[PDB]
Amino acid sequence: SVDREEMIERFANFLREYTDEDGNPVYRGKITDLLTITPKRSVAIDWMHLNSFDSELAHEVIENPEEGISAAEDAIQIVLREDFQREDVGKIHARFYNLPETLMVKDIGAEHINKLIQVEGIVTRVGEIKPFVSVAVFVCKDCGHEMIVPQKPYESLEKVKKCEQCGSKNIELDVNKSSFVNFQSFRIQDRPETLKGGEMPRFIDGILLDDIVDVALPGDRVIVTGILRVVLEKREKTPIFRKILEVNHIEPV
Amino acid sequence: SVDREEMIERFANFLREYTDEDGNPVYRGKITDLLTITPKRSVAIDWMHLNSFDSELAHEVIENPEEGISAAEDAIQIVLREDFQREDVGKIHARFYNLPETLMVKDIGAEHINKLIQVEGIVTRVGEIKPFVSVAVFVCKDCGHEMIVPQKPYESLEKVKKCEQCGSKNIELDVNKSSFVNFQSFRIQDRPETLKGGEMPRFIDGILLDDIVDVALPGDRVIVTGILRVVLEKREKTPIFRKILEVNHIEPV
Amino acid sequence: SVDREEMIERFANFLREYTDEDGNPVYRGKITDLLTITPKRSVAIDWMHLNSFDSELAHEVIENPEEGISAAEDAIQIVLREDFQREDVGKIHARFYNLPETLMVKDIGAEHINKLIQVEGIVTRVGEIKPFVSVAVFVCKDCGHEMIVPQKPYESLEKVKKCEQCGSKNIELDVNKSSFVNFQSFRIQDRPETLKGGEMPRFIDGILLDDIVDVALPGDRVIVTGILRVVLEKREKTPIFRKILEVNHIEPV
Amino acid sequence: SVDREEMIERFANFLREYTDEDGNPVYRGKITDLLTITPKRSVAIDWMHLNSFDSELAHEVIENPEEGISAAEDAIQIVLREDFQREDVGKIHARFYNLPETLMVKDIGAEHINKLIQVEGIVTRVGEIKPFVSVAVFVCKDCGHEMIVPQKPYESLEKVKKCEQCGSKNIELDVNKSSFVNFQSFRIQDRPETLKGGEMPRFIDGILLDDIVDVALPGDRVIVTGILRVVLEKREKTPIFRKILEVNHIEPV
Amino acid sequence: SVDREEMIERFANFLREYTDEDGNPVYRGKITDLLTITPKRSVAIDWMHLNSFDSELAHEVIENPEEGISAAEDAIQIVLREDFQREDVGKIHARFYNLPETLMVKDIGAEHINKLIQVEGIVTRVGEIKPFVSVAVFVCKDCGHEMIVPQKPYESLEKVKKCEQCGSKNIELDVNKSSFVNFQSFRIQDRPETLKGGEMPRFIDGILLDDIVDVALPGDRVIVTGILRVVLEKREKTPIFRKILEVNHIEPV
Ligand SMILES: [Zn+2]
Ligand SMILES: [Zn+2]
Ligand SMILES: [Zn+2]
Ligand SMILES: [Zn+2]
Ligand SMILES: [Zn+2]
Repeated sequence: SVDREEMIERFANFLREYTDEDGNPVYRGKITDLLTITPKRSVAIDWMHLNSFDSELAHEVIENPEEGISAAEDAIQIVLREDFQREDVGKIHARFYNLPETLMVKDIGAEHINKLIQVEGIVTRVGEIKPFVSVAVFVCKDCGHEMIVPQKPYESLEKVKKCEQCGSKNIELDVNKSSFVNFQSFRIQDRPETLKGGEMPRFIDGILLDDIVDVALPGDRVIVTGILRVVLEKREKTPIFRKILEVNHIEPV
Repeated sequence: SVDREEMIERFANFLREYTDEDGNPVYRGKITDLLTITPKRSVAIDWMHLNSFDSELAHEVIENPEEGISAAEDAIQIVLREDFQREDVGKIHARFYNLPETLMVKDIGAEHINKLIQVEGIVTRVGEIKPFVSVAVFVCKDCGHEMIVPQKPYESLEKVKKCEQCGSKNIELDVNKSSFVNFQSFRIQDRPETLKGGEMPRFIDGILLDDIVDVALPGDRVIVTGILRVVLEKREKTPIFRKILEVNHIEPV
Repeated sequence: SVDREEMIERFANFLREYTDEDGNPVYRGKITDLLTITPKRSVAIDWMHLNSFDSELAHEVIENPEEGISAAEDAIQIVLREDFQREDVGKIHARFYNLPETLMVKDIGAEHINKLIQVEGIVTRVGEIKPFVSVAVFVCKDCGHEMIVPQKPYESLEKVKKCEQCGSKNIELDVNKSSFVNFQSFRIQDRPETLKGGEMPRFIDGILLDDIVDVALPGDRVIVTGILRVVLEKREKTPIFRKILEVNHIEPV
Repeated sequence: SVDREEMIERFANFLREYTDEDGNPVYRGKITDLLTITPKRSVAIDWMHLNSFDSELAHEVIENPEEGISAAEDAIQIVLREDFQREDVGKIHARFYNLPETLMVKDIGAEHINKLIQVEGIVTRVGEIKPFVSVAVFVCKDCGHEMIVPQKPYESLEKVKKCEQCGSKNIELDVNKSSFVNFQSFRIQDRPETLKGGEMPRFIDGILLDDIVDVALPGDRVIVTGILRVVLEKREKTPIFRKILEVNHIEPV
Repeated sequence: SVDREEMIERFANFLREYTDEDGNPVYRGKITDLLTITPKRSVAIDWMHLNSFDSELAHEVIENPEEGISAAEDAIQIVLREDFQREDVGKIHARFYNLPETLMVKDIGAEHINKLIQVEGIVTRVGEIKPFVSVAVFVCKDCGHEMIVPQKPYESLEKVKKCEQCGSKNIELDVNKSSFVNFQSFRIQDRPETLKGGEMPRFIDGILLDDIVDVALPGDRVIVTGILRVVLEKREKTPIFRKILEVNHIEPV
């Protein structure tokens, strides 16, 4: 595998050195598109491009998307700061597309836990759009000490109940110091044309965050990239799990 | 940003010094209307007036409406006491209207948390009108010590369970010493004319307090100003949030 | 305002000294009607009579009906004992009618909390009639010590869980030593003739006790006097309140 | 008796207005002696002077020496600040001498508790001189909150075990922020010349603080003024008390 | 006063720049004597030298010897590392002598708490020499987490009872990782030649650490520099204190 530290350097290098057939540093381009007036907040990375430049790393984003995606986003921040003189910029998403293999919803199982997968299907439902606290900041009213707690949309809220410093239970979530982003759930299932006779379509529920919410409507057929996550059944007293697709990239077909 | 202390002085100054084209101190006028026989209990402030007099402050009421609104209300109280000889008067609301940008319900997301926004839409529902304890006063039956606890309508009731002074758990809410105001909930959603084809209208729930309750009926189309607030989902074990619009100003169209 | 002690003396004086145009001490009359064979257990007091004799006191029954009503009832008990030689008589209600202003159900809001109001409306529902423990007496089985706890019909049951004297948790409500009275709930709403076009009638729930239960049927149109009371929403974790009208006087129209 | 507030004004007035036979404001003199190069830190007040100027107050210093002494010291501070322009000066002791009645050690009993008495006797013992924390300042290491706790030399150390603010038990006495003064114990007993035949001399233990420590040696015969204080026997489970003389003034004879 | 950071720079500068009449950087010399074969582990600093170079700082070592002494020792470590290429060297003591005023034991009182004083007297007793843990290192046997706790010889042992990290009570003092130094107690009292007639000599107990233990025998007459420290009486329930002299420098006369 590839150490975190090293994974960043290699991403930063891919970002600033990969070129298409005509020689253009395509990802410098995309990074530049973050600075324009109506700017994007993601950099869509074509997996085949990454694989053609550094295949070891390209396979590690599939085996370890959590660390791989995050290293890419740190690289983006570096290139911005160092090549564009831009520290002020916010969170920028590294969104991978065009993976080597495409699953159908019915093919998704336990083998895929915490790996980056690509699914083709049709959107059955979309939820309403709600704020999600991606970074909760809890403040102690007794001593003013702040405790930062990052969150995951598929997991439950990680609270804190004692000030790290003073030990009192007079802690509350501080909304203004906390960081929120838009959240939207959706269901995707197999396309009816790929089903055989009276075979029953399987589905999977997904999560969209930030700039990729509200990109799809029921009926839309899409190709998505995401991390398959698991959470215990609502009982939480069974070793069976519910599966959720944390979306990394999504496009219509 | 603008310090609290300073924010008041500048509001008081705007209130007593801003004049229209003919020279009339319009807001002295409005403040005067609080003293008449059937008096108003708000002062509607035209944001464009404020911006034309003190734009820095006008932008701070949008970025920090909680402190900005409250500073304006303190200013109103000053001008009353100092220019009209009136301390006896109660709570007077500073209600801002005519903000620079107007959202549709569907445009409201996490970017708007705790900021003053302006929404145009059509009222789907209105709740029944109920008392809300804006200032709870809990009294200790064992030593007579009183503890004041201000409240927010969108948050849950902040109780107290131990006398600050004697430490006993013989504390109850004292209704007569507490301060109540009328409360009314309502739902607003996108106007059907702004929807495209078979697009689905999104909605947002809101809270009306005091003198602006019962100003709207289902079917009414309105322009409202308010603070977008968030509260955790009813589970309270998810980092997803429900959004509520605490209304500052409302008018029919 | 008017001190309790003093409020009684002034009520007793009004009761025994107020006379109509022909000179008859009308309230001596009414008090006399308590001693007859099929006796009344209330004394209906005409507010305009009280106001014409002692307006300061007449306004204090509206601002402080809880203490005002109770002082009147103590006055009744005095006049009985002193002018009729009657200590044996029970609880006798002071029931005020004919207040200066009449509200419609829709006019009732937070301004009216714990004040005596007069409402005109039409009875939508009446509940079944049930015993209410107006004075709970809890007895300790370990030492025989008795603890008296008065109750309110709109509030929850104030239990006691430790003998004041011995400290044991072997306390139960003693039914025979406790005092019960009949209870009946009812709903009143605006009369359809006062509504405008397709306007929606608002309602308010009420409580009848003792001799005024079973005085009304659904469909009856009535004028009632009562104290507007508030109790927290069933959740009890919101600062919103449910309103209940504790009836002091009721008559058909 | 004489209210605290008023007691100060009257002391300040005595200090600045009392004059001897030749007209000299003797106590302005003494106050001046606090500003010289080797300055005193007490002002010895002749009780007969005080009595001749304001006898009511002179009797209150005997009945209520704790409040009387302290009011005098506040007066001294006023006169300094207002007549000499001196706020910088420290604690200055008001030390009364020449009381109307002089007891022998054997005459001291329970009648004298918390009253200013004057005793003549001979010093049997003197203890070693030690620091006494007259004002303990405890600091919370978890939130930096400081709690001031004044002390008495005859009582035990009043600790604090929970931060007032954060509630943690991480509180310690801060030596540098606390205020210390020298302390010395001594025993005084009846002079052998006043004893009759083979009568046994009684004794009483005393406390000297600050500038009056080390003023006496065993064998010295002295006249002292002090407050008689009581503390429970070392067992602390008997209602019998040990008596200690908190010295206010001391002189050799 | 003088900030810590700044206090170091000024000490380092004094150490490397102060010169005697002939121009020799005397303290470079002394620092050099730390590197020789039988090396010293203190640098004796002549207070008059320091005062003649930087009097502000020289007075701060007397008012704040704890921080002043420590800043000097950090300066020594800097000059060693930077001018001699020596990081490997251990703890080196900054020991001040020749202060402006010399007390007799009997002059030492509460005014001197936590200040550097100089006393002349005769050694009455010397204790046996024992190890003192100047830096206690407690190790958690459950997770291997180490907690460093510096100690003071006059205070009691600051234990730790819960692993900072894992929270278990399976913590013990680790002798090898902890730092020990030799400790010796001694009593010093007034010299009989300075006593008057039959006056009684007072004494004070002291602590010697590390390289200055075993420097004195009973009967030796000495001049010592030290910090006067206080600790509560053994009862620990009285606000009286025992005084101990933490020795910084000692020499025979
Ligand atoms: Zn804290
Ligand atoms: Zn209390
Ligand atoms: Zn009992
Ligand atoms: Zn604290
Ligand atoms: Zn551990």
